[PDB]
Amino acid sequence: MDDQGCPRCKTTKYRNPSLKLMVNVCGHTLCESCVDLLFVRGAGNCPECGTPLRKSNFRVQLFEDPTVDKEVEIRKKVLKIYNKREEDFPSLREYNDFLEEVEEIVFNLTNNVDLDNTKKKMEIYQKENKDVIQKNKLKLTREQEELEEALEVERQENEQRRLFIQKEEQLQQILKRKNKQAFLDELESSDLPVALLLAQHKDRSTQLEMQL
Amino acid sequence: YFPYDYIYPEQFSYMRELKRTLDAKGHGVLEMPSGTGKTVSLLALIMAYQRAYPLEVTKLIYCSRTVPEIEKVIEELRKLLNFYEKQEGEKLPFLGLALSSRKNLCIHPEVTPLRFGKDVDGKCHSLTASYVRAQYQHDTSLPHCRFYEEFDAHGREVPLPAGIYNLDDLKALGRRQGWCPYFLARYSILHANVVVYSYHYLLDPKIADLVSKELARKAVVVFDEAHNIDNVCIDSMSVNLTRRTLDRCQGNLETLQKTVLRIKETDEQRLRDEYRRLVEGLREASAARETDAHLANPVLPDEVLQEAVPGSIRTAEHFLGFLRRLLEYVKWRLRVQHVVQESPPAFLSGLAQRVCIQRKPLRFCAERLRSLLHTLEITDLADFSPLTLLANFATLVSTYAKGFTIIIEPFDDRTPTIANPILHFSCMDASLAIKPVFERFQSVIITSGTLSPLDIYPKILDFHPVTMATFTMTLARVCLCPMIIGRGNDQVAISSKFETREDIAVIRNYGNLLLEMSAVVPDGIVAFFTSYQYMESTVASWYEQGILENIQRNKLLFIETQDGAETSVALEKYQEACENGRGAILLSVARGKVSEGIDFVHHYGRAVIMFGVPYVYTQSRILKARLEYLRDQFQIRENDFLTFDAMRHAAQCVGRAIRGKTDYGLMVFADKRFARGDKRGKLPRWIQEHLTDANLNLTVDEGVQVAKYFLRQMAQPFHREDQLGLSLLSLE
Ligand code: SF4
Ligand SMILES: [Zn+2]
Ligand SMILES: [Zn+2]
Repeated sequence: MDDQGCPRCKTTKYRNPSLKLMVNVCGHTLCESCVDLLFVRGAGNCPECGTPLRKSNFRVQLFEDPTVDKEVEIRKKVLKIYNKREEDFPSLREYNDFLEEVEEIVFNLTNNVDLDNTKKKMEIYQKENKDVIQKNKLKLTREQEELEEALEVERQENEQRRLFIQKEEQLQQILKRKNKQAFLDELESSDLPVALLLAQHKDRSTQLEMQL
Repeated sequence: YFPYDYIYPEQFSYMRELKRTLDAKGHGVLEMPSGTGKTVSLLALIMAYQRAYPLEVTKLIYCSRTVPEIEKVIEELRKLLNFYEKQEGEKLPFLGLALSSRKNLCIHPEVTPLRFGKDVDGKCHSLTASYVRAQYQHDTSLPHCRFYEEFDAHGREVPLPAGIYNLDDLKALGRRQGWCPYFLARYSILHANVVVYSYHYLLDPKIADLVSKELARKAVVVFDEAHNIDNVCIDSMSVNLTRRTLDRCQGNLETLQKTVLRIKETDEQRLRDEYRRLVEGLREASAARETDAHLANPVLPDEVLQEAVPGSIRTAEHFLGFLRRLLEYVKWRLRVQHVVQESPPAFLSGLAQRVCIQRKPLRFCAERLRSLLHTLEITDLADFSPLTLLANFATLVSTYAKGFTIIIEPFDDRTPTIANPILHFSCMDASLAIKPVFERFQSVIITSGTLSPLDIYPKILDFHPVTMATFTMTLARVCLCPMIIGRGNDQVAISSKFETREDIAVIRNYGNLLLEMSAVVPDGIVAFFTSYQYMESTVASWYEQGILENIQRNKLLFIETQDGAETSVALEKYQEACENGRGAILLSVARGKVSEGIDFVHHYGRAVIMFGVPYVYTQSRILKARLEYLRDQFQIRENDFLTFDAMRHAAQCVGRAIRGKTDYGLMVFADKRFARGDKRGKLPRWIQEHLTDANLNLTVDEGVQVAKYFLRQMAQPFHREDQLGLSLLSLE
């Protein structure tokens, strides 16, 4: 009831309103119920022509994110080995050459040029794939250790802060509740040290610096 | 040195204020009464310090907050210019530059009378340095911006202008000699000796409006009424983002692509010659008015943009970076609309998952946004304006986010549905907005006639050698009547405990306390409501239930509108409807922007009634991060400034209606919160002799006779009020 549901039988989107569709690799429209029937009728095919697929590659995003097909292939192609191609150079480069030459070929895949095996067969053959992977292994172990500790110190401190607020609430309350209850029985069973007023002033002056 | 007559024994109270804050390079905080000629006090010693080349150097920048009072500054100092001129003999050279570029601009009739400022200045600059910079020679298309070329001629030459002009003064010179307010200003900034402009214009971090050369040798800048600096500085870096904006931006995404597609090598090889020069030696392409249409520096306190040409080598590639940005940014928007989320540096981190190359193309974007349009030099600016918003944003997200704050506000604020979600990037450190100010300056003086707690300069989080309390005497009988109400009969509930719409039983006697104020007090009253819907709530019972039945019969009423157009109307009336046979009490809002730029006189406007605690009450969760950071600064501040924020706006609004020092003022206080808060917020010169001498819980019916007793006495017997002649020590 929003775009056209699936181009298959229209028993998914017109009947169920509380479910969204999925998007294959090349930026097409397909409902979620034609995923199960896509497994016994072709095993990874785009349901308008018959384009073959991978392990279903169904991004479930109706936020107009993969509708631009250039977007979802950046998620494909940059994250493919080109992420792994990338970050070894911002570790150690000359000054920008290992950025911008490497920046150039980003444009030379997004245009469906199909000059890629020319670069895939020179992709990691000049350098060490383990040296590539280990920096991917370095950075990912770096960043997951980095993000969790950032998540913990923002979890610990404010909770420690609000508990420090919470105990100071508990501090000021029962202090006030007891020191006057102390000041209550201060008179009861004793008419103050040597005068009507004396230590009952004395106690009426000692209890403010205890909060202060 | 203009003592010029009895000057209500104050210039001597401010004489050593200069000599302490200036000779010793003191940063300096001044209390001032609202009835003290705010430059006649200040500039009379400042212009005295102007001639006093006490070692060598005396700059002057000045700013205030409203352009009519900007000219009102200029207005009588011209006689002060003339004053000692006859007295010291000859007349030396001078310049005071009112530098307006927003409204006052253009003398061409095709350009001028379109209402807004920014868009029409985009038409101006698109004509000058985008059409006549691209299509240089021509006859028709090139349009007649002829006196820019006259600026070319006399910018090759050397004239010497006269004294201080105004916005309109150069416009007749525009129709005679003085050329362009911008240019006729760029050449005068070259040898400017005094600048007056808006407090806002200096404090633009979006387009970093660098006024002078960065010359902190003795950079001498003066500040009046510098109250709501946070409401400047945080709002100066506040970034709103409309969904309607993004979709319009989404529409001119591929619109600009069509310009890319139609241009094959004409503008493209123009880039190719100079994008190579971008790699070889970094220099901005334009030094003229193009930078006015350009984000000068979104994040000013940085070192340099050294490795420009970021992880982006081509233009559609750079355009794809915004396709990588905006389309992800709505992905960072549209799903996020269910939950308000305050995570400023966590966003850019999760963005780094989504954005392929980050933190350089985040920061090196807005110029490459502009520069790849600069090889075009095609797109009209108002068309391109919602885009410059966006490359400003992630640039700000790139640099200063861990001290600052991201807030996402999709829910109900004028949208009953979710029909316009928004987020905001606020900063928090107005310090870090004014730290670069202070590093660029020498030691510069705030003066705020409302600032009673000096403890809020460390809300600016800064250091101060000079911060005292100005005490003036009153031999003017009695300066004013401050009158805290606290009715006992109708049982004061004037703070919104049961809120502005929780009960109208509270509201049953604001009319009663007003009509009797209306019945007694003549001569025009300007009162202060809290907000517009509050104002809409204020008069809500007033029509249907019987309220105005005597109120319109006594004086008349001036509604101020949410729209500033109709708001300026009653104004045209109020200056007139008082000065004829009518009292005509105006009705207004404190926090609304009707409360600046006026300086009410004894002629019209001489009384103010408080209505409620003048605090914020509106914007959700802009508090808490601002709260907790000052709780990360001083830790008991929830109670503290959330009093003073009301108070710093209160006498900002309330303490206005007296100018000289006999001008009267009936500043009564209908308030439930007075016990410490009003007392802390009122001036130490003003709590002392006047506030609650023996009048606190003053029921209006009793407080009726107070103003009666006040005015009737105060109207007669005036001749002599604190007459100073010669110097007789007195020693305060
Ligand atoms: S430059 Fe001076 S004249 Fe030419 S557009 Fe701007 S104002 Fe109008
Ligand atoms: Zn395909
Ligand atoms: Zn289906």
